[PDB]
Amino acid sequence: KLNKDAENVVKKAGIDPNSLTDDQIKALNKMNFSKAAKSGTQMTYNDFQKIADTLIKQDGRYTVPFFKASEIKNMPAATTKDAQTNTIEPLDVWDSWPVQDVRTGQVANWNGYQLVIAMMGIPNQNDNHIYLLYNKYGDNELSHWKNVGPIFGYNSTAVSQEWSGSAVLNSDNSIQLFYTRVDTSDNNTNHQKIASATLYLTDNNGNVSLAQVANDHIVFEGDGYYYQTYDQWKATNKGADNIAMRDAHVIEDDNGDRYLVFEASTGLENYQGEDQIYNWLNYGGDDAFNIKSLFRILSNDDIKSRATWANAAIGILKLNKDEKNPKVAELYSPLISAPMVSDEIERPNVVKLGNKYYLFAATRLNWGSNDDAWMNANYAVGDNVAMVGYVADSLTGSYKPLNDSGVVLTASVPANWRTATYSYYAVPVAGKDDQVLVTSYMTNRNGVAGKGMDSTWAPSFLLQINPDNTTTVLAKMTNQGDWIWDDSSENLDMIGDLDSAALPGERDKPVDWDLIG
Ligand SMILES: [Ca+2]
Ligand SMILES: [Ca+2]
Repeated sequence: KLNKDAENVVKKAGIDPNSLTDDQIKALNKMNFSKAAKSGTQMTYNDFQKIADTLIKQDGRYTVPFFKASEIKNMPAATTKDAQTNTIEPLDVWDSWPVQDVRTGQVANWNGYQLVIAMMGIPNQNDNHIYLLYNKYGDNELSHWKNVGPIFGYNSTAVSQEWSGSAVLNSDNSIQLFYTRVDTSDNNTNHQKIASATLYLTDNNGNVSLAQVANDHIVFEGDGYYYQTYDQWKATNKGADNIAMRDAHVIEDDNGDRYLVFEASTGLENYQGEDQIYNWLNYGGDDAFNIKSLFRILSNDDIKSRATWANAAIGILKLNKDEKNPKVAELYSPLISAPMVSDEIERPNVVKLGNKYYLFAATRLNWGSNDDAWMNANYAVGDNVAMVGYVADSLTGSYKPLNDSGVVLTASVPANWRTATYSYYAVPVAGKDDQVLVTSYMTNRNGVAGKGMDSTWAPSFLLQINPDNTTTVLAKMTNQGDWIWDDSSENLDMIGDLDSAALPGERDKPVDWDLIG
């Protein structure tokens, strides 16, 4: 019974219409062929599959370098007084970020120190809080970092948590923190809100202290049109829907306006639903690919369900001119969205290079709808993580994918190894308009790599940005927890190969499918 638009694409695909089932015909007849972008540039079903295939090929342009496992240590500053138990413990440290210049993104020099903010917590506990660390500016030793303690103090609980964001210097050399306030009092849901506070520090004989936290307030927690609200999520969640309102990255443009680029899901502008399975725009391949993808999605309940709930977004908003008490001045449509394709894209980050804006983000591909693609990544590598990336001619402008699909970095070792990494976060490099330093955390949380193997700071490595919108991983590598690249920072001892990327025993260890599935 095909209608004529469907007829059209079946023929172009080289498909014999007489081979189609009633259900296949009915599905193709529902297909909406509109070409209008409703929610920014999309990671299409085809882009995602291409990202996965690239990860599977283990292409040298994009793979995370191998790290020499034997060199890897827990960060000494991650042994510290815990925010919740008030007792000194060895903590997992994961998502971390330096205090940056709000304009250039460079690691800031604060009175001769570098400053970092980090999520830490006790392995295997629900313990999500942020801590302030310092080292001498340009110092290259993991072990020279010191932990000031939890920004929001001791006697904390799981009822009110802090998740990731960003941080910059204010005019008076106070720090403006952007973070995620999480309230779990409504039946332990992770009700996430973008929050901000001003930090006042003191410097005394090589000792940095947190003197005061001021102006702590909620900036934004979603509107309902551009970005999903908690109430919206709660109204329809029977357990298949993610909730995301986090990882706010602050950045100031040439004209002096501050923006937040952040992780969320779309709202009613272009909302999740079964209807997204029937939006042609979302597929992004040729006719054969799109149709094959439609039929695959409808024939597997897990893929159909995931596609029905997928609507990750990278959002943007403009702030007012009050440095110390930022409030939303304007909301916009997402820079990127992934309706039908993924329900999690994290740590969005913008780096200004030359006259361009590069938008990066990390994602676990097993948050995607295409089970085949991410399962195959799991079989190839033992993990499914990636950094993706896009470029625009202006901060709010239209972002276009790098390396065709958006792929930039792909997982290279199993999620349960010591040298596994996640939360790729690129930092500019002084004097270079075509390189960023890629930082990440190493060793997945909660002891999945073994007793005493805490999440720690990875060795960092350079990534080259080419003028034709491609990227190239470079073999240049630092010590663990280096935020600042210079000639002095390279350490060849950290470089691994497939063999030395594993500690003894680790090659022969089963996968942890609870973690990567
Ligand atoms: Ca969703
Ligand atoms: Ca360095």
